[PDB]
Amino acid sequence: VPTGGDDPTKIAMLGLTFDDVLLLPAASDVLPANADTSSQLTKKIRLKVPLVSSAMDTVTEARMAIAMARAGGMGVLHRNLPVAEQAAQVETVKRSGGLLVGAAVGVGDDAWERAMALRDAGVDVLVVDTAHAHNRKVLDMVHRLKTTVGDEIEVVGGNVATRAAAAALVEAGADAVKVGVGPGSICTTRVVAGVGAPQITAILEAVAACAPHGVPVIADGGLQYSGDIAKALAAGASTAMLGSLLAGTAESPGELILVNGKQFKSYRGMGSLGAMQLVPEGIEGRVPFRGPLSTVIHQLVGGLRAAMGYTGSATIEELQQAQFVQITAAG
Amino acid sequence: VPTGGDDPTKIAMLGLTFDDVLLLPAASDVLPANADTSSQLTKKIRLKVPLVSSAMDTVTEARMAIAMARAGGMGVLHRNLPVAEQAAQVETVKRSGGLLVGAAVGVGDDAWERAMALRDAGVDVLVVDTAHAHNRKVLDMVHRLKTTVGDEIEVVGGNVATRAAAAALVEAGADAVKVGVGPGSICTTRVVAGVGAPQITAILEAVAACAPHGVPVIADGGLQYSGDIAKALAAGASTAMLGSLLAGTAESPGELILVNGKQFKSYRGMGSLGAMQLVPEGIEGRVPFRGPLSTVIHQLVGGLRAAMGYTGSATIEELQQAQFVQITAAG
Amino acid sequence: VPTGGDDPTKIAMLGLTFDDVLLLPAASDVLPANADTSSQLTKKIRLKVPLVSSAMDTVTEARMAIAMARAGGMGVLHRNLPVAEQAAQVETVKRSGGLLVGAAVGVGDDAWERAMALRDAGVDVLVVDTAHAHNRKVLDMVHRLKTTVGDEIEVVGGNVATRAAAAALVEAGADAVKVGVGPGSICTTRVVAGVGAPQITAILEAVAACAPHGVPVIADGGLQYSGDIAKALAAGASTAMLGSLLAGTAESPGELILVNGKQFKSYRGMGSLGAMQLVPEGIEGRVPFRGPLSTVIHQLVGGLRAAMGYTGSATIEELQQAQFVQITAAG
Amino acid sequence: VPTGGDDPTKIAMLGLTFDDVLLLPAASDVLPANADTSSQLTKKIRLKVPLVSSAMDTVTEARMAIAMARAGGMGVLHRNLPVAEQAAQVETVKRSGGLLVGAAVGVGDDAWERAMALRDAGVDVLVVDTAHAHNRKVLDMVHRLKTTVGDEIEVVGGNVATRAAAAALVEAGADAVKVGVGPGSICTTRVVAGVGAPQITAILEAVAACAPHGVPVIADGGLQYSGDIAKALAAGASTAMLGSLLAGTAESPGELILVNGKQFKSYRGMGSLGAMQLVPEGIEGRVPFRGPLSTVIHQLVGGLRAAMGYTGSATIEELQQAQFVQITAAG
Ligand SMILES: O=C(Cc1ccc(F)cc1)N1CCN(S(=O)(=O)c2cccc3cnccc23)CC1
Ligand SMILES: O=C(Cc1ccc(F)cc1)N1CCN(S(=O)(=O)c2cccc3cnccc23)CC1
Ligand SMILES: O=C(Cc1ccc(F)cc1)N1CCN(S(=O)(=O)c2cccc3cnccc23)CC1
Ligand SMILES: O=C(Cc1ccc(F)cc1)N1CCN(S(=O)(=O)c2cccc3cnccc23)CC1
Ligand SMILES: O=c1[nH]cnc2c1ncn2[C@@H]1O[C@H](COP(=O)(O)O)[C@@H](O)[C@H]1O
Ligand SMILES: O=c1[nH]cnc2c1ncn2[C@@H]1O[C@H](COP(=O)(O)O)[C@@H](O)[C@H]1O
Ligand SMILES: O=c1[nH]cnc2c1ncn2[C@@H]1O[C@H](COP(=O)(O)O)[C@@H](O)[C@H]1O
Ligand SMILES: O=c1[nH]cnc2c1ncn2[C@@H]1O[C@H](COP(=O)(O)O)[C@@H](O)[C@H]1O
Repeated sequence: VPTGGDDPTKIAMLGLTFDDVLLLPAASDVLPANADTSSQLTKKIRLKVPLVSSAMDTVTEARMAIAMARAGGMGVLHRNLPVAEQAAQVETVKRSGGLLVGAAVGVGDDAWERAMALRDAGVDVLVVDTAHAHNRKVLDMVHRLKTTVGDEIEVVGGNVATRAAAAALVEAGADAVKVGVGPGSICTTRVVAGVGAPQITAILEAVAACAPHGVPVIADGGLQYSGDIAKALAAGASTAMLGSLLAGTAESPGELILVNGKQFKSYRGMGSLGAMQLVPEGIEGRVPFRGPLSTVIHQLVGGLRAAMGYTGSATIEELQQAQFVQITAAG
Repeated sequence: VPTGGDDPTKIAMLGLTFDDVLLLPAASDVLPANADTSSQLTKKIRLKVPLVSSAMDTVTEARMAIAMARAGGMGVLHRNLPVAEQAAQVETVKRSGGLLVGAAVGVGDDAWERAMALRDAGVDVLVVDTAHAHNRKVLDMVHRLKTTVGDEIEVVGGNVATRAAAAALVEAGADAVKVGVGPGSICTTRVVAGVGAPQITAILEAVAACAPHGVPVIADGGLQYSGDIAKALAAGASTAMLGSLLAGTAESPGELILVNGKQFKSYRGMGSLGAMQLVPEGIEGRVPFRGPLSTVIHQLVGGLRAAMGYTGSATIEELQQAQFVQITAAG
Repeated sequence: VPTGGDDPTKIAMLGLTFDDVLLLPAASDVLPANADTSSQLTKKIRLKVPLVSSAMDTVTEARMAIAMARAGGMGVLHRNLPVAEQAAQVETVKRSGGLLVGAAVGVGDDAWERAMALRDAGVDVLVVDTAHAHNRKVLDMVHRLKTTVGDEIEVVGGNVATRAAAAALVEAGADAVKVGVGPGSICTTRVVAGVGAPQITAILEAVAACAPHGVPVIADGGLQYSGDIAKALAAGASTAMLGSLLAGTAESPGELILVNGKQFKSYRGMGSLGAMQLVPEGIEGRVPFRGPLSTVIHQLVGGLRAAMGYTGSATIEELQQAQFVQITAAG
Repeated sequence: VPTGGDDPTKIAMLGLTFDDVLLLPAASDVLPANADTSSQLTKKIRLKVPLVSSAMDTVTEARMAIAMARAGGMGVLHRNLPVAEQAAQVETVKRSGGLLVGAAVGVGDDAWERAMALRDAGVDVLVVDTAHAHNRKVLDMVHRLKTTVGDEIEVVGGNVATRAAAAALVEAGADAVKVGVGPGSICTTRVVAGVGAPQITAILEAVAACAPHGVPVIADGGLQYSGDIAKALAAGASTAMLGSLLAGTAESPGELILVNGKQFKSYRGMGSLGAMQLVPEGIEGRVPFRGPLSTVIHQLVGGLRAAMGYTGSATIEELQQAQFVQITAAG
């Protein structure tokens, strides 16, 4: 074995991230303005725009959820607050029309009660929200939710970064599988634990387990540009979950901050000290202020549409079949 | 598959750019001063210097076209202006002697009328000027131009980045194929759409489709140094189209700009907000002022001549057979 | 041979360092708080935490050794001081309870006498401390120590970076093998001699020789983050030896230094001019002040525990079987 | 072909430079102080230290040549001056004892007369000094010199970067082959012409042609650290030629320069505008002042000795058999 030892499986794969690849143009009859951007969030739920906002307390509360749903995507309400308050935010969203909304739950002692209160509040999607879903406790929560409230509510499980973990969530009954262990912009899991999986490879692997069962994959974390959204979908994901790209918007929680004459908003990991209040796996940072959500989404979907034009993809289903070229450091 | 999934074709190639390769020296009887730098722009047109200026409104109007032709290359007049004005610029060039000149046309509703007005004005080369030529509308424009005015005018089609797209333009009747999707210095297609193809690989692939039909390939975009010109031709291109390298010259449109005691000129993508006036695929930037075009071309051709010396290439046709070494990040 | 010449063995391997790999998550029933972090330092000695402090005069004297042992690891006392003083530091550590302690010896003329004085002082571990242990003089010292005092004292040999060198130390009778030629943060061997071996590959190779003989491998040098500790153990090492990561602590020798309003401590290679007082193979630098050792170790072990959680490793022995993904420059 | 096209030979090799590799430690009985650093400069001339100074007018005139020879290496006098003056510098060196000295000649009209005047002056080594020796004019000069004065004078030919070019110089009668097209610190051939060959691969290839004929290879250009000297010799070179590493010394031509409170000396390519006084293939730069040559050489040889210690190489001939590990960008 060229990299050392006598075990070829010790280093199991070469992991690619978004920056490692570009989409290849292909024969096209598709105009960007006419591409169909709709896609499955879950087995049963189709969104008009394949984007969801991260379940983070500097990204998604009721205001962001309402704006995301109106833009044709969805928000996932964070769970770093009391149950009654999270459920009240679900009600606030439903009050603003027939708007789709999701909400995160953990697998702790109070997670079941949280889930039931969200259900009562009329939530459409429950996201079992962990750093590592390949675990009996997480798989049991997914299964029990699906068997109990699964007729009225779609259940998302995550996060995973391997084929076997995605397969386990599929077996548990997940309606969608969320992919991303370590790629987040505010993530320090890669330096603190030395654990992760570059996101293009993680998506390709999870899709290999999920697509043959008709389970959509949500690409979560590491998306820096609108082009990354196109790459993630081309890798086989059905939607993308955004934190950093949406934390700078007016609709996100938190105040404008002014440093050196420029405007910013705070953006922090749910595993940062500030969020948990210990061995943190996230930092507390800042992102440039970007203005209204509607305008950010327009530009993000605009980029996706351009990609669909270049690749001849009339639908997201066709984009999931596009090809990549791998690029070097120079590129 | 080591990079993920079960499909070996998902990541179809490893794409190299100019910085990924160097030309290998070979046995040489060629002195730089005596190398023959002439090359086919199209099937019928041979230039004394294998260089053309980009169809951009911060690079080529009549002044640049005249200077390029006198230097032994050619200018392609941009189309970001009314038809009558573009045609008037063609006439201005023809007024300055028997000078070759090209002009860009789109595939929009007014493109045909633009093309006919350019023809009337005495243009030598029409460039069907798009970001993605692998499209029925573009191929039809190429074909119809070639069948209508193809006896008196050479028709260039572009841009492409794959073998199949180059093949389609050849079948459509292109007299030359222009290569470059995403590599331009002012291009943001790679970050906005996540689409592109590193330029050495794009040239190698397009040449594989074009050379066996005797159709010359124009390498368009991403050339940063005179050495890149030699690499592009060695990859099989017959000419190179330059934007950034010529936007700093006296002959380009626009004014000198002074910032921090240094001189610059504005250089902007035709897909930038400022050019289109939306989801832009180019930026508005600046390049150092470089002085007279004649002098820039001298240095660029000087570098090419040196390369022909090192590789023993007496002609561009011989340079197209030179070999590369791939280098690493360290190199 | 693609990289040149006709000898495939000239470039014998592709060497990976910590930054080249990530740990892959796997099926897990392990909570970080419940993972067992104990591991063999030597054939006979098991530590509660798999960490030892470097034998450097800006890292480990009696104070650091006491604190390391109390934290469940061990200190190795440097040998850049007279024999009587090093032995007095061993006695100082033993005075503070039944605390494990190690001490470095060279292979010079006075090394044997140093070793015997340390033995008299009650040292638990002798570390034959060289830059290159694949040498008859070093192997003889290891063997003679093991045959003379080997019943009461464990003998560590190092450093090595190849399978054959590790094999030689095993044959000589080493109770543990220390791995690292060139990777230290303060090391200039790679630029001065052009010699080294990236540390993940060096560990994989040394482990291939040491594990089948039940000899533990100590990963020494190049660890920058707590995540690197997890990677090193996953590569097959049984413990990690830390210099830079512990030189910033209160317990390390030396004074606080203030530059530009920030606090630092001096950290220098034992091959630096200042340490030797010539062709130095280390620099004299500074590291940020990090506070109490206890707190640094808590965070380092915290990261390791997280990794054990992600990988489903209940023990270090299980972590040594985890898998990697190789990442690119982009990742 | 993964990188494009249908020709596997288009991209003929993967070129490695010094930074791409490290020397692997091996079994050693060699102490650095006792290693034998002598090596063949040419078939007949053995130096005590395997180092020669570049034929550049900011590196080697009589003072540097005298100092190099006294240090056990050799200087090659530049040829950017009238014949009588170069010959007078040869005489000045011979006046300072039985000191070896070389001198550069071109292949121009006056090169033969230059060569004869150097011969009369008592030069030991003539270096046919070009950027590309794979050329009939250069090979003829080498041959004619060798047949005319070859009994009393050793003839070096260069530069080359390929096996075939090295083979041609061997056939022409070269007593040594100098390797390096494009790697020099002050070189812009790689950006101006797009031509070059990373130096480890160039050495491996040239050695494959030269060693079986007993012709020593001189590694010329790109050496930045003393460790690079060890790498070059391990790749199979018999000596290294240094420009930048010696241009900062007291013995080099030119004055001390003070900028921002630090001392520098000018260092310029022989293909720079200033040297030629056009399309330059070198820049005019500055290097830190390093003090006396004797001290620089001590440190450089010190590093080489350390490498010989780590690799168990008692002689340079043994070092030429050492092995490498290839490293990544991270390493
Ligand atoms: O409970 C723990 C500790 C733990 C848990 C299990 C395990 F297997 C190992 C360690 N954490 C730490 C990680 N987070 S997080 O906030 O940083 C996080 C949240 C959403 C997605 C993420 C994806 N990748 C990385 C982190 C992610 C959640 C809480
Ligand atoms: O019409 C569109 C949108 C579009 C069109 C089709 C398609 F398949 C996807 C998206 N554009 C956007 C791209 N440009 S451009 O000005 O930026 C451009 C111009 C010359 C060459 C280029 C090469 N690569 C990249 C851009 C290039 C042209 C207009
Ligand atoms: O005696 C020598 C010279 C020498 C010795 C043998 C040999 F094979 C070649 C050269 N040295 C120089 C290297 N050191 S060190 O202080 O820099 C050092 C100390 C702990 C571990 C290290 C790992 N890698 C690198 C250096 C290391 C020890 C003394
Ligand atoms: O005559 C020419 C032009 C030329 C000559 C032939 C050829 F095949 C192509 C171009 N030159 C330009 C290159 N130099 S140099 O001073 O820059 C130079 C000098 C020593 C070694 C070098 C190694 N690599 C690169 C440059 C080198 C010499 C003069
Ligand atoms: O503290 C943290 N550490 C690691 N990952 C986090 C943390 N907080 C949130 N995440 C994940 O990072 C995603 C957002 O990543 P981003 O869009 O690149 O900023 C979120 O959807 C989570 O999956
Ligand atoms: O706005 C843009 N986005 C992407 N490519 C552009 C744009 N405008 C011009 N181009 C292309 O970039 C080429 C010039 O690239 P450059 O020489 O690297 O600056 C032009 O010839 C076009 O093919
Ligand atoms: O001067 C030196 N040169 C090279 N390696 C050294 C030197 N001094 C100590 N070391 C080694 O570097 C290790 C610490 O590396 P670090 O933890 O990355 O700082 C030590 O345990 C030694 O093995
Ligand atoms: O102007 C130049 N352009 C390219 N190579 C040069 C030039 N001048 C000298 N050289 C070569 O560069 C070598 C020195 O390289 P350095 O030691 O890396 O600075 C010299 O021995 C020459 O072979």
